[PDB]
Amino acid sequence: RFLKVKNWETDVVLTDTLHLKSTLETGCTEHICMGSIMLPTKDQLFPLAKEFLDQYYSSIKRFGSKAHMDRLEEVNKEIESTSTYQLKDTELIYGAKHAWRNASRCVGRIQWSKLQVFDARDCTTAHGMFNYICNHVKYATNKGNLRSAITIFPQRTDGKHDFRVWNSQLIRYAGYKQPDGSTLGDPANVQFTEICIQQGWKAPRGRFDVLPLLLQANGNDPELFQIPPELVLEVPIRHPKFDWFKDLGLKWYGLPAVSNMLLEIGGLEFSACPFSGWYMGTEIGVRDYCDNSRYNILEEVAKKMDLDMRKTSSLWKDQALVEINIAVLYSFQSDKVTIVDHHSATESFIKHMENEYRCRGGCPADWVWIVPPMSGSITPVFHQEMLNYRLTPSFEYQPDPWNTHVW
Amino acid sequence: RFLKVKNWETDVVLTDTLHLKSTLETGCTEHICMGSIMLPVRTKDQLFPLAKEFLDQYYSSIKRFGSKAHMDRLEEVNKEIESTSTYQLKDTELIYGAKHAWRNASRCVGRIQWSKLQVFDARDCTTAHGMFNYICNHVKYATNKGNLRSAITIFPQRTDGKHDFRVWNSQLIRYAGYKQPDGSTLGDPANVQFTEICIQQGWKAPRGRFDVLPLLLQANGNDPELFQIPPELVLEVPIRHPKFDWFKDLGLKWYGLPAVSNMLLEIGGLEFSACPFSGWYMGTEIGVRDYCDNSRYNILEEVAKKMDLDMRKTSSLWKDQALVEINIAVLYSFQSDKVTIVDHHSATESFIKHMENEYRCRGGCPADWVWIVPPMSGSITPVFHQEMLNYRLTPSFEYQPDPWNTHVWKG
Ligand code: HEM
Ligand code: HEM
Ligand SMILES: Cc1cc(N)nc(CCc2cc(F)cc(CCCN(C)C)c2F)c1
Ligand SMILES: Cc1cc(N)nc(CCc2cc(F)cc(CCCN(C)C)c2F)c1
Ligand SMILES: C[C@H](O)[C@H](O)[C@H]1CNc2nc(N)[nH]c(=O)c2N1
Ligand SMILES: C[C@H](O)[C@H](O)[C@H]1CNc2nc(N)[nH]c(=O)c2N1
Ligand SMILES: [Zn+2]
Repeated sequence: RFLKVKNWETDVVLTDTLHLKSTLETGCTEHICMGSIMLPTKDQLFPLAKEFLDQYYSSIKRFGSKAHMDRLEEVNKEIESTSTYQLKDTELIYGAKHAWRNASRCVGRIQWSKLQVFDARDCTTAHGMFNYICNHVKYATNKGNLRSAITIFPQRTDGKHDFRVWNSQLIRYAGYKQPDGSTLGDPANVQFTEICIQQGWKAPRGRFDVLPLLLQANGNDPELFQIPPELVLEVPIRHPKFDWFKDLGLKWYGLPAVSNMLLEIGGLEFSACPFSGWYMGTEIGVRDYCDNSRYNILEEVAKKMDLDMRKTSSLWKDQALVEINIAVLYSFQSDKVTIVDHHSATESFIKHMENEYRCRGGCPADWVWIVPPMSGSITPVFHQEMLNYRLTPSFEYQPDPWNTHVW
Repeated sequence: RFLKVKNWETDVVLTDTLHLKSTLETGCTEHICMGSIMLPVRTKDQLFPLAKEFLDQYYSSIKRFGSKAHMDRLEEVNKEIESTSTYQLKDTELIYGAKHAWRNASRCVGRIQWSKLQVFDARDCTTAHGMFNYICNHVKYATNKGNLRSAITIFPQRTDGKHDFRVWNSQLIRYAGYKQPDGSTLGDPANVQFTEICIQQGWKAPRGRFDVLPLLLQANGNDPELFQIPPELVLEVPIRHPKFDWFKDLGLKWYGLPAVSNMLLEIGGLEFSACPFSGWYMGTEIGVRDYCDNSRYNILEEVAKKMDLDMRKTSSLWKDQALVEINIAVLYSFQSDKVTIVDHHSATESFIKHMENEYRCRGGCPADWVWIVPPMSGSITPVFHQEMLNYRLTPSFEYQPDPWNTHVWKG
């Protein structure tokens, strides 16, 4: 019940007791582990508020204080009358930073306490939403010296008045299918690129066309807005050694900014809460460029390197994969845009685990997602046992709006 | 109840009913996932239900469920248990059991081969010397001059856990590891503890970097005894690189036959505590883990040096670069010497095909994603994108504690 996790590269053992404050469910049982499955009212709301407020006031060392019981009473009262309640700004910031702290799949959480929270709960319209998101983007980008941020739009009420950003990220390239066969641009975004045109977008039909924002306020029809190009920092991808690399015409955007998740604090649901930080190198080079259901450029890069592509045992895919990722990091670093390589980030996370066990009693972690998609075992997280459990406040997935909107 | 797994690269979706025939626990609960944790004397009482479950399965596979042969075998096993407190497996049942234990190994990516296992019944064995002979014939047969064949040799089952057969080596063939007084390690750092045991048991250690360890064999619960595998039976491959002539000068070699010998085979409630098994290598087992783990030979540095790489900042990905060439070299050497080996792209693709076939003909295929995904280039292999259900079927291979921690010494 006071569990241990071993690191097998160093024999360091940590005792996890934070897990006993777990709440939500894992999807697993004693008969079946689902650790690799991608996606498993007034009476319920007050215990949720209490749990949150109790830990908020513990963190500020006012557990069982006048201000504690008074806030408990105050929120209790507001729930009894309004059937919801509003977070004090301080609680909003704590709840947001801790939803990140608890993101068991995020390798970048050593930064968790430095999150910039932008309270957009006064927002009423998609134009307003657009204004906030432009401000988010410019602040986060910071001329390439990226800064973590989240912008929190009004909380759900009756599910009919939801605020949603329909894009999965604030900044993504469009996906166009071809009359002759495959796909131009980003295949992952092909359907969304439809719903943009199919909602009135005029596509440049290029390969790296920044998608427009599709913002939904108070449950209304969503609206298209183009992010000012001067706010969208991009890096052209070149190699420090192969001058033919530039001719592939590759570039990526500097700001990863997840916009389609749901943030839960003390029972309240924030359906629009775009958050952002900075890329780990492999997200772009391994996944964005080389996944088969993505830009899948491996075949062409290896040809340009004149590698024996006839048998898998030459490991030509592996060789190319390493070059592509050397180039991504090389390009971001050259243009002074923040980026972290997977060796540095996983090492940082080990340090961060150390600290969370030491000052919090544990750190929920999803090995299937922490371990980078290349060179796994030469990173320290590979040999690190992790315990996965759902703490709250949290980010959670939510249905794609086009399936849901009472249109 | 039915359960669905999806492949996020191809949208193929599969329906698992086989998890319904699941027994032993996972370690997980609805509130904790232990999916990445490495490690998650039996009476007449619980034994016959375990036997009956196994015999039921066995007779279903041969399409004789409820037959007179089936019913008489149950009755015979039942009476043998109450009479003798255990029972013996027929040859046919032992073969089925071992094949299905492999088939059920949810961490094994090589399971497409599961039905082709060569089973060696060593249940008539009684002494360590007899164990040595059986193991020598396993190594000769499985090796096959480089054209490797999968095999398992099954020694007598446990009785009161005071008379266990155990192979004390973790693998039949493994290199020695020596801790030096200066703190560095000569040879394989994984094998230092076992090497000391051998040295203390009387092994004359050549104290080289690639010394094949002696077999340390325990029969019927007696003290273990040392034996040297004849060197002409140990097939080895010198590691060279197809473009880098300096690679041969690193002096590296590896043995050809991976043969796991410290696990426990469970069949119908019987426990076979010595059951060495062997197949052939995936290239990354040697090139990524054996050479490049920090707690192993750790040749990344010296390969990086000789390649002349920017070793100053990790964001040059010099480690990744060196790792790929080392794995190119392992595959190249083994193919050049016509020793069976599989690269990780080939093996993951085969597993996916195996896995789908298992869903269609069996209703599922338990799989441990954490272990199935290769330790390099994970996402460019198809298992990365494969959702997988993990659960425990029997027959099974289980871990067991190292015998030197439990054995009671005679003298
Ligand atoms: C600052 C540097 C950051 C780095 C390097 C980083 C890195 C990563 C990586 C590699 C993943 C795996 C997802 C994938 O591969 O598609 C991930 C997931 C995630 N990140 Fe972080 N991230 C950072 C910042 C943030 C911030 C600021 C937040 C929120 C405040 C956040 C929340 C999450 C969540 C919730 C997930 C997992 C969502 C899920 O369950 O799918 N991250 N991150
Ligand atoms: C024939 C080709 C085979 C290949 C390519 C192969 C490959 C692998 C690999 C790469 C692992 C991961 C273990 C690690 O990386 O440390 C593994 C695990 C395993 N393999 Fe296979 N294997 C093969 C044959 C066999 C055979 C013949 C058996 C038994 C009859 C077997 C039983 C197992 C078991 C029980 C595990 C579980 C390991 C554990 O839980 O620690 N394998 N295999
Ligand atoms: C803030 C941030 C930092 C970073 N460095 N990187 C990312 C992108 C990784 C990511 C984070 C996340 F929270 C959700 C998704 C959606 C994918 C879910 N799966 C179904 C594919 C993501 F891609 C986000
Ligand atoms: C039959 C076989 C084929 C293959 N191609 N490769 C191997 C070696 C991989 C392996 C398989 C196994 F069943 C147990 C261990 C010991 C590791 C135990 N850990 C807990 C430290 C292994 F290394 C075995
Ligand atoms: C902590 C973690 O479970 C441990 O390092 C595991 C991870 N996955 C693995 N996968 C394989 N194939 N082999 C291993 O030794 C391991 N080790
Ligand atoms: C099937 C499996 O769950 C799926 O491929 C997961 C595996 N691990 C991952 N890890 C990261 N970081 N990102 C991902 O999208 C995934 N996908
Ligand atoms: Zn689990």
